[PDB]
Amino acid sequence: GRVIRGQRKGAGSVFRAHVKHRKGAARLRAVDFAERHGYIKGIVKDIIHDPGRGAPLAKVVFRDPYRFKKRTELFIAAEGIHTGQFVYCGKKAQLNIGNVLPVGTMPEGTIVCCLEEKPGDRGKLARASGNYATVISHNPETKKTRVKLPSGSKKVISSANRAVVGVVAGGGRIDKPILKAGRAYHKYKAKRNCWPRVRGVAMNPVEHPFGGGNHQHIGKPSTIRRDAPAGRKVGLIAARRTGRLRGT
RNA sequence: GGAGGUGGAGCACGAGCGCACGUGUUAGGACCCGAAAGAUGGUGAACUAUGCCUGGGCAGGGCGAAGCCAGAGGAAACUCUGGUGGAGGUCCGUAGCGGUCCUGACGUGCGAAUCGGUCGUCCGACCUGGGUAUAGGGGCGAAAGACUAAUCGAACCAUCUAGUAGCUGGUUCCCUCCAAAGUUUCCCUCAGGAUAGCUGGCGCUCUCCGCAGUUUUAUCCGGUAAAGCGAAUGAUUAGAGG
RNA sequence: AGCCUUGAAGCCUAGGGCGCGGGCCCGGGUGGAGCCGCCGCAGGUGCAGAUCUUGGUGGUAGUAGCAAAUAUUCAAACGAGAACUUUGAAGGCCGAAGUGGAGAAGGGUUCCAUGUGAACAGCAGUUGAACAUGGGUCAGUCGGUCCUGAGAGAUGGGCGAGCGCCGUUCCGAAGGGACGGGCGAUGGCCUCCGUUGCCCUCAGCCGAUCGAAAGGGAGUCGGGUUCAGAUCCCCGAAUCCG
RNA sequence: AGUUCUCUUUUCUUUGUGAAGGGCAGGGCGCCCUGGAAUGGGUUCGCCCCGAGAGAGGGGCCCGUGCCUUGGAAAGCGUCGCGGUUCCGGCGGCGUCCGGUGAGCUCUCGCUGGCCCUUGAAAAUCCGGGGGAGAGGGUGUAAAUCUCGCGCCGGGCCGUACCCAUAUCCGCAGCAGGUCUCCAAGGUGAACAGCCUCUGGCAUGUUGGAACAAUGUAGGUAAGGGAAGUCGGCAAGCCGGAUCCGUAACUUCGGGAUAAGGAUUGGCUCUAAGGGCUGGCAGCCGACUUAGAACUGGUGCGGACCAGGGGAAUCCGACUGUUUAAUUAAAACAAAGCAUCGCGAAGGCCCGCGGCGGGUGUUGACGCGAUGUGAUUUCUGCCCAGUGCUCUGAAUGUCAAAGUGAAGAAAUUCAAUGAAGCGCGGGUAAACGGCGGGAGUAACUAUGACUCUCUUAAGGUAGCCAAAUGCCUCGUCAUCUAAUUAGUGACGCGCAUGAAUGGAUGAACGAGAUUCCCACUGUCCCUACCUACUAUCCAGCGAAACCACAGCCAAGGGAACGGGCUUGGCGGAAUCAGCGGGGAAAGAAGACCCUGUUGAGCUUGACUCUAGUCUGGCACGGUGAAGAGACGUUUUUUCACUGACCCGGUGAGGCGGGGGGGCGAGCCGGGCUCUCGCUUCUGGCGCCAAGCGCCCGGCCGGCCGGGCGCGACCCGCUCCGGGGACAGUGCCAGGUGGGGAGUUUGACUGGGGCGGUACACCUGUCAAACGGUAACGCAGGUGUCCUAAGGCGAGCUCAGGGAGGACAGAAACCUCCCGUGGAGCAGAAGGGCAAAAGCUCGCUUGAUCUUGAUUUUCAGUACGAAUACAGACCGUGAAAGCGGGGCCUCACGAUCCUUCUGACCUUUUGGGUUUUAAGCAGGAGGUGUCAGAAAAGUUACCACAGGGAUAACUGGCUUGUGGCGGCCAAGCGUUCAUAGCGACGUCGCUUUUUGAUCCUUCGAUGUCGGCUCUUCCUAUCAUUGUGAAGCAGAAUUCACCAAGCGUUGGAUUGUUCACCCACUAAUAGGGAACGUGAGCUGGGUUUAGACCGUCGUGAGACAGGUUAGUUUUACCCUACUGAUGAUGUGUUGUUGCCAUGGUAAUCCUGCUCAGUACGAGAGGAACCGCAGGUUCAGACAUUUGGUGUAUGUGCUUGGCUGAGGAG
Ligand SMILES: [Mg+2]
Ligand SMILES: [Mg+2]
Ligand SMILES: [Mg+2]
Ligand SMILES: [Mg+2]
Ligand SMILES: [Mg+2]
Ligand SMILES: [Mg+2]
Ligand SMILES: [Mg+2]
Ligand SMILES: [Mg+2]
Ligand SMILES: [Mg+2]
Ligand SMILES: [Mg+2]
Ligand SMILES: [Mg+2]
Ligand SMILES: [Mg+2]
Ligand SMILES: [Mg+2]
Ligand SMILES: [Mg+2]
Ligand SMILES: [Mg+2]
Ligand SMILES: [Mg+2]
Ligand SMILES: [Mg+2]
Ligand SMILES: [Mg+2]
Ligand SMILES: [Mg+2]
Ligand SMILES: [Mg+2]
Ligand SMILES: [Mg+2]
Ligand SMILES: [Mg+2]
Ligand SMILES: [Mg+2]
Ligand SMILES: [Mg+2]
Ligand SMILES: [Mg+2]
Ligand SMILES: [Mg+2]
Ligand SMILES: [Mg+2]
Ligand SMILES: [Mg+2]
Ligand SMILES: [Mg+2]
Ligand SMILES: [Mg+2]
Ligand SMILES: [Mg+2]
Ligand SMILES: [Mg+2]
Ligand SMILES: [Mg+2]
Ligand SMILES: [Mg+2]
Ligand SMILES: [Mg+2]
Ligand SMILES: [Mg+2]
Ligand SMILES: [Mg+2]
Ligand SMILES: [Mg+2]
Ligand SMILES: [Mg+2]
Ligand SMILES: [Mg+2]
Ligand SMILES: [Mg+2]
Ligand SMILES: [Mg+2]
Ligand SMILES: [Mg+2]
Ligand SMILES: [Mg+2]
Ligand SMILES: [Mg+2]
Ligand SMILES: [Mg+2]
Ligand SMILES: [Mg+2]
Ligand SMILES: [Mg+2]
Ligand SMILES: [Mg+2]
Ligand SMILES: [Mg+2]
Ligand SMILES: [Mg+2]
Ligand SMILES: [Mg+2]
Ligand SMILES: [Mg+2]
Ligand SMILES: [Mg+2]
Ligand SMILES: [Mg+2]
Ligand SMILES: [Mg+2]
Ligand SMILES: [Mg+2]
Ligand SMILES: [Mg+2]
Ligand SMILES: [Mg+2]
Ligand SMILES: [Mg+2]
Ligand SMILES: [Mg+2]
Ligand SMILES: [Mg+2]
Ligand SMILES: [Mg+2]
Ligand SMILES: [Mg+2]
Ligand SMILES: [Mg+2]
Ligand SMILES: [Mg+2]
Ligand SMILES: [Mg+2]
Ligand SMILES: [Mg+2]
Ligand SMILES: [Mg+2]
Ligand SMILES: [Mg+2]
Ligand SMILES: [Mg+2]
Ligand SMILES: [Mg+2]
Ligand SMILES: [Mg+2]
Ligand SMILES: [Mg+2]
Ligand SMILES: [Mg+2]
Ligand SMILES: [Mg+2]
Ligand SMILES: [Mg+2]
Ligand SMILES: [Mg+2]
Ligand SMILES: [Mg+2]
Ligand SMILES: [Mg+2]
Ligand SMILES: [Mg+2]
Ligand SMILES: [Mg+2]
Ligand SMILES: [Mg+2]
Ligand SMILES: [Mg+2]
Ligand SMILES: [Mg+2]
Ligand SMILES: [Mg+2]
Ligand SMILES: [Mg+2]
Ligand SMILES: [Mg+2]
Ligand SMILES: [Mg+2]
Ligand SMILES: [Mg+2]
Ligand SMILES: [Mg+2]
Ligand SMILES: [Mg+2]
Ligand SMILES: [Mg+2]
Ligand SMILES: [Mg+2]
Ligand SMILES: [Mg+2]
Repeated sequence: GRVIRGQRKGAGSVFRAHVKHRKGAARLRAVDFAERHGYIKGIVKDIIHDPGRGAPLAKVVFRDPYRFKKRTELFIAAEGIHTGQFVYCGKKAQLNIGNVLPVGTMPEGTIVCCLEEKPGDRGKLARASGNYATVISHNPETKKTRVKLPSGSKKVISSANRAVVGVVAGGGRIDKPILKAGRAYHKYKAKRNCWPRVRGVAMNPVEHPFGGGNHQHIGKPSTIRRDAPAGRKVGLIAARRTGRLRGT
């Protein structure tokens, strides 16, 4: 046989991200003395569309505490922030929408977005449009907090991780039918070469496990074991179940 | 050490070595030409496939979305009527792009895919220039095993390599003499081999008793032709007497 | 003690013969420089075939054909020669999405003048993009040149048997610069200002380099001029940069 | 300048001003000032704007490519006129003027809006601003400084011609192909449409002349009919613009829609309405529209060009989009929608030989990755047994290495322990997939709601159906026709329908498949004519394919279809235009089929491996506490540590500890519990130190200039965090691993496959009286069985029958007699056997050890089996003897390897001892394809070498089957065998049926049917001439001579075949390579795409359905059709004969005979005559029709010649 489309995606080539017109990487501030002890003020200059991303991005500007400079930060835009607004990042920032605080100081039930997976990494979790994480509980003795991720999983993270109060803007995006193959063509022309997708049963056996046959049938169980070799791991990968999810 | 059997490519008063010539069998390119293949290392994205970058391009019409204005109706909700407006992977249709049917032309062509009419689409998932990226068990594929320089169910180039072929084709002067087999057995044996047979050549040991695809005379062997079933086995017709 | 310029090989021959034959001998002609008999030795040693190889030639055959896109005619000139060249006049066509006027890519002298009519231009040619002999491309301002784009690609580092590869800011002491000030050395319009070396002080850019004759990118227009070049030459009038 | 016969103050051409600077129009402003607005106003085509400041005034700025001006009239151009060397930027006159208009086109600037789950580059480079370190001079010849105006110097390098495409480029070429752009006139018109013209360009596309045959290619027309043609309306045709009216079912309410269906359209002369500027009015300007009316022509008017046929339905796919460049444009692919699955980053998925490697990822679950289905609507039932997937695990069978323990001299052996994975138990079908059978039963019959029963993991639910899915099948009913294998609607025990392998539906849409209808028509009846380009002849110029020799037939035989050969017919130069019968014509070593110990693509439950991956061990690999152990050491568990190792961030910017200061708490002003480190209202600013303390320098306490410290706490060993003795990596070990590699996937065979085993053996027969002898010949058997069923001895006699005997009988047990085997001897059969070879007892292990010879198969090899002996040990018998397996003929296995047994055995390499190992000899472990490889599929994407050794056509032999025909005569025919039939039997013929066979062809003979066209046969349907009837007539049946002439139009189907409708004298049957593809067509079959059902895990398959799928060459020879001609008659001509060959006419209707013959009646003829027609043939154009480029004459559209006229 030949290498299947899934295998070919990992080699880069025509399968790399379309990053020509993106505005940069959306991150929190790099943690420094100001955010470790107090807070720093910043002003929202612009809220911009980022190609390939549902959520808008905020362009916040801070004062450099050591030099005569202005620092431009590219934050994830929490819903409700506006241009000209003051945002504050640090340990002693106040619990307002758009402020960046360590999750340790946030009370139980706080809604956050752009939450650091590890302390200092500048924000990794709950960055998709409309999403957020909640704060469940703190363990001051071990300095660790329990949060609920948008997928529903619960995670124990360091209390020192920073995060933005509120939910990511641009929510409810998936509530609109696309209605058109052309509109889906434009959605992915800004992201990557993944569209349109050709079904496995519609290929020949040479380039897919499901291909071939005088009838368009899978011919083998579609739940494939977790340890299947690359080029064989297609279909429902390591599925715990199949069918309609009935109930909770 | 003896006696008697038995296994040995032995002894029993050498015959070998060297060289040359012929024939036969083989190993090698191996009598000559002939595969589909496989391997190593390289050259191609000037066609085409797909992603990206930067440019260019797409008459004239039809329908008439939202929004807006006015008039009328209504207790309210709101309703009706006339305009305005100009949406759309919207319709007719040009450029462009494409290529349905004629199963038309042509079919040693104008052309190793073209030509005519007729046709699809023509603001979009649109068309296109150049730059750039992906390279051969690899790419790329809105998926036809398609496309990857007229080459694709695995490109092209050189080498391995005079690849192997139980299979097809060919195999070059004269005369003289002799002259087959398509059968036995074994073989993943059935288009082929090995094997015995049939052939030829070289002789040698003798001769001027032996032998014979023949009969005769003796003597055995046999269970087919025929015949038998009022004899065994098997099959079978009819009466008759108890 | 072979033959041979008093004519070798080769080649041709309705010449004379020999041999069962493979073949050979002699005569005649052409040719022009070598060759053969016998005893042995040696072999890349004998062709009718292989859709054999290479070269040549037939019949087919003066045959298929020289039929896509409406179309030519009259007079004259040159000339050996005119359906096809040139001029004049008619009749037509392309009909501004052109059969018009200019470019990019590609070509590379095909451009221009004169000459030829051998070969080529599938008839002809007095003609041609053919052949021959000579010419022709002029810039601060039009492009390249510079920038970066998708991307390519060194060093540090890592990997690697190795040619090398990965990687492009990532495991790097990655700056050879600057207003100013201080110490000397020199000079010149030696007056006082330069230059230089060292020291002091200050210093993010964080990625070498490459990447577009359509992207970014200061600044040239009018008139004349050649056989062929001109926003380039000349005339006139301007402008940018240093 | 053109026209001027007439008219035209006419028609044509032409009628400038660059950059840069200045000035001004014009356009724009989300810019300012006054002011304060509802009776809200302003305002655009639309919008939109206002107390966050509208209207109204007055300003400011930006672009000004427009006009004036400097340039600049000197130049350029038009015209007229002079010179010269006359190849002069030659010289002069005049001119280069004044207005209008526009949804006009092209460009450009600007304003404002809509679209995006799309937001639409970077950098070089240039500029402004904030700040104020600094510098500049002391009142002047002023200084630093200047983005102001002039002036001075320089700008190197490379490209630059021309073509830019029916001839400069790529396709071998001056190739009808391909190849990126810019400018873009008048008329008609909606128009960058088509048609004509100006500017500019060209010479008809690599030749001309003359003809006007056939056949073509491309255009036209056609009376009457109108799809009857054909697989199919393919092709052509009808419709078409615009105005006005009008418009259904259905619908997702958007559509359908130009639905459908009508009317109108010219020319000319008018009327009305629709605006601008200036000073309810007056004046002057103007640009195209719309509507209405009269008049008018032979009803012709969208007059050319341009330009939708329509309707009713069914299937499929929602749509737009895409696709096999070069045979498939589709129902296939995609799609939005829907539903699953993995993953929280030390991660999922993937790449990579390699790493602190790489893509997703400039990412973070509203995401990325992997699948299925395929808009909407409605719904998506049951099954977890199978195969997958997944979850739990020391509770826990198997389980590698390593480690631990015991035995031993050690090698080694043994035990204990027990990772993953398998087993075990759950979940899961929008995972692959699946979703029964029999019988009885309701008061006629039929069904059978109901019941019984066997049964699976469910037993097919809602739906739907002879559907693209149903064999039977052309299902049945209805509708559509005259007639329908077609279509539609129903029915449904459905070979083999069915629910995201998605079921049912349904608007719009479709170069998708199908049916009907209206309209239209040359598709057809049934063909004709016309035009252009060929063909044709000529001048010039000029190939190629192909070729053993060649080129007339009949039959024969023959490699079974001859050009050659045999026997006959016969034969006459050289050629022209056509033609497609033949050359089993050319083209290409057949793609079908088979064989090959030849392949390749693909699959998997094939064999052997393998990357990756999961898992255990060892090493890197450390520190401390406890807990549990064992004997201060050491194994293990847990918790911690950091320093290896890893990850994240940062321009490695404030870390740890202490000091110092502020707010609270509290014990009796000080200590502590212990917290804090100065920024949260506003879309400002924020650095390059102020201040203080202490030192030093220069000049004359005063001026000038520096240094240090605090401000800005001190000390520290990892920059700061997060992990961490684990990740991870190196090397081993176990599992998984069609992701990937290599390879295999028997043979025989009346082709192969499927089926059988005729593959190793045995009996009888074949088999032809020695032996041997074949077939997928016939009838059978074998892969075992036996401690006795082997061995010996003795003693008996069996099957069957007859006759007797309590229960007792057909059959129990006892007795007598007969009994040649008719029984038994493991088994198949054949042979053999009677004091035995059978049966019963007694003793036993000759079924033991051993060397040779021989026989059978045979090669005179092996094995296997068997025969005689020989040497030992034995058994049995009194003994002679018999016995080393079975009464004989079958009952089985090499090398290599392993295992056992044997010897005071040999070797174990320098010697010795000992374990081990290897030798020698004899058994066993097995090769059944049985003289003995280790082995699954598919190919329709296919490949090579071959095969006519071998299948799919024709042809050949045969003729069972099919067809046709005789003979006998039981019967039938009321009677009567034979008018006409004819059983039981039997003899033939034919090769238009199917078989059987495999002779020819696999370096190719084009495979069904139709169409067209000719010919032949007779086994005769019709017609002519006849014979016989159970022949009265009429009608019919049987038979003869007989193939001259006929044998038709249609619906359904690809059809052959069939069925029906209709007409007819009749509607016979056949052959010619199942006549006929260089004759066509291509509907079917029979490539590659795709759908459904059944089958398969799958790739894939299906004499199962469905849809789309390239049809090449003649100019050669012959034959044929026509055309010149040739011999030889001295030449030549006119008129003729006819040898030979061809040959043709055919059937029916009406009237009369005649309502007659005949007949009871009903009905009902014939011959002769007359008048017509059908089919066919040969002509012809007077007539009617068709054509018509006489391009003949009118009409007429657009354009062009200034108009008229003429064109
Ligand atoms: Mg496919
Ligand atoms: Mg596969
Ligand atoms: Mg020999
Ligand atoms: Mg040899
Ligand atoms: Mg191989
Ligand atoms: Mg390219
Ligand atoms: Mg459209
Ligand atoms: Mg359209
Ligand atoms: Mg054709
Ligand atoms: Mg042709
Ligand atoms: Mg695209
Ligand atoms: Mg790769
Ligand atoms: Mg396929
Ligand atoms: Mg060879
Ligand atoms: Mg070879
Ligand atoms: Mg063979
Ligand atoms: Mg064998
Ligand atoms: Mg052979
Ligand atoms: Mg016998
Ligand atoms: Mg007999
Ligand atoms: Mg001769
Ligand atoms: Mg010489
Ligand atoms: Mg030699
Ligand atoms: Mg030769
Ligand atoms: Mg000719
Ligand atoms: Mg031509
Ligand atoms: Mg041009
Ligand atoms: Mg030109
Ligand atoms: Mg020529
Ligand atoms: Mg020239
Ligand atoms: Mg590199
Ligand atoms: Mg550069
Ligand atoms: Mg450039
Ligand atoms: Mg440029
Ligand atoms: Mg105002
Ligand atoms: Mg002048
Ligand atoms: Mg300032
Ligand atoms: Mg040029
Ligand atoms: Mg012409
Ligand atoms: Mg010409
Ligand atoms: Mg040409
Ligand atoms: Mg007609
Ligand atoms: Mg008519
Ligand atoms: Mg019909
Ligand atoms: Mg018909
Ligand atoms: Mg048609
Ligand atoms: Mg309709
Ligand atoms: Mg579709
Ligand atoms: Mg595509
Ligand atoms: Mg194709
Ligand atoms: Mg096509
Ligand atoms: Mg699924
Ligand atoms: Mg279901
Ligand atoms: Mg299960
Ligand atoms: Mg089923
Ligand atoms: Mg049902
Ligand atoms: Mg239906
Ligand atoms: Mg039906
Ligand atoms: Mg019909
Ligand atoms: Mg199904
Ligand atoms: Mg000629
Ligand atoms: Mg022949
Ligand atoms: Mg022929
Ligand atoms: Mg062949
Ligand atoms: Mg072949
Ligand atoms: Mg073989
Ligand atoms: Mg293979
Ligand atoms: Mg291969
Ligand atoms: Mg296996
Ligand atoms: Mg595998
Ligand atoms: Mg494989
Ligand atoms: Mg076979
Ligand atoms: Mg005999
Ligand atoms: Mg006895
Ligand atoms: Mg003995
Ligand atoms: Mg016995
Ligand atoms: Mg197939
Ligand atoms: Mg097949
Ligand atoms: Mg044969
Ligand atoms: Mg046959
Ligand atoms: Mg009778
Ligand atoms: Mg035979
Ligand atoms: Mg042949
Ligand atoms: Mg033929
Ligand atoms: Mg042929
Ligand atoms: Mg007859
Ligand atoms: Mg035939
Ligand atoms: Mg033929
Ligand atoms: Mg044909
Ligand atoms: Mg077909
Ligand atoms: Mg097919
Ligand atoms: Mg299945
Ligand atoms: Mg009477
Ligand atoms: Mg007439
Ligand atoms: Mg006129």
